[PDB]
Amino acid sequence: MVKSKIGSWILVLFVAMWSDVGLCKKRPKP
Repeated sequence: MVKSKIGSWILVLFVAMWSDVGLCKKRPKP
C-alpha cells in the first residue's frame, strides 16, 4: 500500500510461517 505500511507483512509473515507448518503435517480430512 504505502511505504509506511511495510511493517504489516511481518505480521502476515508470522501467521504465514505458522499456517505453513499447518500444511504438510496436519494432513487432509478426506
